[PDB]
Amino acid sequence: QVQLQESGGGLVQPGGSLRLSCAASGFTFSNYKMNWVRQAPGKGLEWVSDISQSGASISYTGSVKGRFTISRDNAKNTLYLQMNSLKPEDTAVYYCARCPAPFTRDCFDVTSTTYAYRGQGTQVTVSS
Amino acid sequence: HGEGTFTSDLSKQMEEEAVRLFIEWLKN
Amino acid sequence: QSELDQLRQEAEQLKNQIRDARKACADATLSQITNNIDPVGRIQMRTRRTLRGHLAKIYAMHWGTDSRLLVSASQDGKLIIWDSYTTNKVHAIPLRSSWVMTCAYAPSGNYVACGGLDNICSIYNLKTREGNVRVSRELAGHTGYLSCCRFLDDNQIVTSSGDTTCALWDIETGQQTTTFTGHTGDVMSLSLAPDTRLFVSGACDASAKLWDVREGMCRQTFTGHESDINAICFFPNGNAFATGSDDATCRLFDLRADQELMTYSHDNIICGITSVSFSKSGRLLLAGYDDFNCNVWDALKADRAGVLAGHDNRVSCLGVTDDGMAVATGSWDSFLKIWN
Amino acid sequence: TEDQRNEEKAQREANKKIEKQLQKDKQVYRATHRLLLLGAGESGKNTIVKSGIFETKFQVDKVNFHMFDVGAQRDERRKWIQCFNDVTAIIFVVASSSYNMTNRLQAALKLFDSIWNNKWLRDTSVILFLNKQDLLAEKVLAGKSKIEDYFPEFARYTTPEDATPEPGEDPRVTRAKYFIRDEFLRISTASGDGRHYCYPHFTCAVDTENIRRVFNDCRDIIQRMHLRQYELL
Amino acid sequence: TVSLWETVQKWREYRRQCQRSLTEDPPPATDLFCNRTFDEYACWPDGEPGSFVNVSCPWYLPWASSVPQGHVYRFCTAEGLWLQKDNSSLPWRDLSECEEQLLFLYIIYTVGYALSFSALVIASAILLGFRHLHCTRNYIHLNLFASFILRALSVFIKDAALKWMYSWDGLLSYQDSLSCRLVFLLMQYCVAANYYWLLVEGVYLYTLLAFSVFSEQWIFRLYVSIGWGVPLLFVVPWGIVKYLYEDEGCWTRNSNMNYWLIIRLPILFAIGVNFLIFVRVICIVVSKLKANDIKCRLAKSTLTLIPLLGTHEVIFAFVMDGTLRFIKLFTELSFTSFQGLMVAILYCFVNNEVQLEFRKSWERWR
Amino acid sequence: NTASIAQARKLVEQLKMEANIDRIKVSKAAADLMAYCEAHAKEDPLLTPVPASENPFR
Repeated sequence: QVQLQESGGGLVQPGGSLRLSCAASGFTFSNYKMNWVRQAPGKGLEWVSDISQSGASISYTGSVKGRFTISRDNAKNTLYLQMNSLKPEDTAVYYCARCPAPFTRDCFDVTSTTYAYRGQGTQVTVSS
Repeated sequence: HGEGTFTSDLSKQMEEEAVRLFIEWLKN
Repeated sequence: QSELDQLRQEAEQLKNQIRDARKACADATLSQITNNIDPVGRIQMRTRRTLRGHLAKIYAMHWGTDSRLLVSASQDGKLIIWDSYTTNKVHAIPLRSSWVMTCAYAPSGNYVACGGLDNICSIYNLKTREGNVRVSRELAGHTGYLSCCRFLDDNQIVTSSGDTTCALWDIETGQQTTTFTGHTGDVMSLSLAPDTRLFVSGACDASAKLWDVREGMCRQTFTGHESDINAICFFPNGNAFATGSDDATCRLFDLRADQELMTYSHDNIICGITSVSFSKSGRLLLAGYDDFNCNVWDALKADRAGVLAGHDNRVSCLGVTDDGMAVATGSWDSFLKIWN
Repeated sequence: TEDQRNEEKAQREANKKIEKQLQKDKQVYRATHRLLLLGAGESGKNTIVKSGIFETKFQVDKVNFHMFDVGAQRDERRKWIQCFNDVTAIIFVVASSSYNMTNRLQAALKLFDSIWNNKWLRDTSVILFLNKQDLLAEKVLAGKSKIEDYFPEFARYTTPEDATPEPGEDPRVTRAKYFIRDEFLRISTASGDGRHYCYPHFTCAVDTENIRRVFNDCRDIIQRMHLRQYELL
Repeated sequence: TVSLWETVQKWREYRRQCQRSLTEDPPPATDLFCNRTFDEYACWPDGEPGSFVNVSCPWYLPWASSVPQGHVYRFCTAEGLWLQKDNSSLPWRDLSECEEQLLFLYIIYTVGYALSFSALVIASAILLGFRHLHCTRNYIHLNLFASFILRALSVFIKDAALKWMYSWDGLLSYQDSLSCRLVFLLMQYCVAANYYWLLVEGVYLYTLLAFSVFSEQWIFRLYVSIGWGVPLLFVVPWGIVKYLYEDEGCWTRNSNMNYWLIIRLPILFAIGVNFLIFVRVICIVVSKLKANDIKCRLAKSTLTLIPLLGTHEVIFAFVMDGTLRFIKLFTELSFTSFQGLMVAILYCFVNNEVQLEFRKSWERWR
Repeated sequence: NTASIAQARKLVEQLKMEANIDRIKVSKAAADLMAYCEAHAKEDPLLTPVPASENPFR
């Protein structure tokens, strides 16, 4: 069965960096899109980024463009992020949510209710 | 309506010739 | 906290234990025993009827009990009870909820039921005495659309809904008697064992559980698919079932060894599966695809043995008669074709 | 076959009495246009015209419509949305609300995008309004709600090439109504396959008359259908 | 306008006037004149004894109009016969007193109707056998295809039946028999119920855009009763008047132009009404392209519409009230011939529906 | 807590009452289907083509 488990988070002061990761097991990782999702503390889930199947169609969010970066590796079945400069506002939990179907262009994975195909997330904290 | 005109032309032209055809044989 | 950390770690020890037993029982695959059975060869079969009269797409059908009549419900809000041998409409029941997603036909040839996005499920008194077919009962209590119905006998339905639960009513009073929970995703289908004491169900999140009618329970829980599950049925012996997900693969699980036996993959297929059924003797496996085709898989050493291509839109349902002479296949262009 | 003659003569009336009613009910089904209604959030459920599907019916100059308000369901739309690939149009309502209780625009751009690029919804055409303009006009000149904080390219965005419809149209609102429009059309003009359109609008600044604005643009959707089958267009 | 019916009549009328004279006046016994022998050209009454006689030219031949005083000048001898010619008894024989393009128009007129007939057999069989194209829009196009293949066959008969009417007899008499008079009611009808199946295309296609459709069962039986049945009211009333009042010569001559204004005037109304519908539609096809070079798109549409609504005749002189008359048929009677191929290509082979239908249907049979 | 503790308690007991089951080798569940599917192979109208005379759809 599918298993998504993320690791790499921690604690950093403003102006620092942080590197995340992800892991896939139980399917062909080079068939689906991937995403990242965040949840503010006591708030609903919001969208962060994504990447296409082969690695040529990237997107971001209007609040993060220029600071983050997304990339993957097909031959080892892993997917990363890269944060460069963090405000006090970049504090939430981050998941690694796959897209429902193979060989597609479209996804429906933000929903606050239970949604399979989504990891457990890591915690990041920022403050002086 | 050309069909009403072209019918007349092939009618009248080949019809008046036969008047000569009727009379050219007449000497023969 | 510490307990949620340990509970998320306590489960892992149990799950890692379960795999060891499963991989301690496999000593040969089914595809190594049956390398000597004489291959079937190739079979051809061509349409023998074509039933016209619907206005919109078709989501359902159910062969009768004597393999003579059948039912079909469409999105224009209209149930119709055909006749297979001579193409005569024997009834035409108008509905009030235009969005109908399923139907079923009683084993005693007396009742018909259907429901859709409108949460309620209606049951129709067919062989009336007065002479007008109207609503007998109206079963409410779900929260979400309803996507499958079955009968056990008269006055007992088992139904599946879209809020991740099943139910078991009784027509005489209208209120439930049992409720099955344990699916974290929408539930799409179910089928009944050929002794009417179990029923397997398939749901999104790619799992297929095995319940028990006498008391709500979860004896087994099979897994191994890669995406959500669309259609399922039992082997005629009642000792295996086959299911089809949206990754272009069918599988043949097992209820005794409690694992997966063999898979049906072909390289040139990139489309999902919308319906699966067995043959009468359990040697073929009719699958319906979204490439507009309907392949025919030999079911003891996977490789095709024919195709049934006559449609222009997708195949939305198919079935096989009880004695077995025909295969009716509905489609999103409003035509049913009685193959043979 | 002394008796089966009677029965086969007996069923051939039960096949004609049914088939006579089933033809009188093929003209009515072809004279009504169905219209879905997707609403993101809490803006707009009966504003234009005033469990389960909640139908409503109206008519404009002797033409009748049906409208489906899909309520009391769970918010997982990837299974019951592919049932609605037959309607005429898909009305759509968005509004620039507060993010205090997350993101009322970026969660709508990713929903409109999913309806566009679906493998089964390749032949239906949206009609999207941009609700709550009397709220934005009282927030933009007040500063409470901003788009530069969420959208970067707004501060270095140009001026539109059109003109104000009403007296009392400051640069602040005009840059706001006309930036979102260009953010939806960046999607609507990138789909190579399929045959379908997209009809923006503005609303809530004036008294709603949307029983006309849907009639005037549900005629455009069918005219361009007949042209493309005669291949004339 | 000397015609066939009086051709043999003026033969019998002229001669019979002087076989009375032969009975009344036998050849003279003085033998100074010549013998009265009907040489089949003129009975030749007794003339002049050894000089020239002045006997008027035969009046039945109209060529006496150009010389009303013309006489058949012939000498006679006082031996009972004429002079000798070539060592034989022959009369005084000196009687002299009383276009490439039109042949070429025939070669194109009969190589287009032949190929506009084979196309509408292939195009009318593919359009039926596939059973996935029986939409009402394809019921209107089966009757249009059947109105051309009947039009071409209505002309192939005329010319061949004209050759047999000109194949020695006193009169071939096929223009006494009804076998001539009925074929040229079949012909006049067949081309009159072909401009009322191009107004049905202009009315169906125009009630699909501007007006809303009103029903189905009524519509398909208020079209077969307006394309096959309105001619019966402008051909049959014309057929009766050329037999009840005024009837001669297979009616290929129409002297009274009032009569040829009962089968022509009506055709003008069908040509007219189907001109406005072509402007109105193309006033719309340009409004969608504007709000969407695209001038090339606009051109690629106009050119397709002209062959089905058949508006080309109005662009050319519609009635044009003569070399100009010859010019009217060189292109117009060539544009009407190849119209079968133009319609068949643009709505049976370059259609997108069918071109997939051969793709699908071949994947499932070898 | 936040109600996820009770949902995390029912999952662990569901698996705990499932791991204690008895299974059988695959060779007993493969030669079972190989013997049932040729013991009555003669009653498959689709697999074994049927003469038209007894065929009801003719």
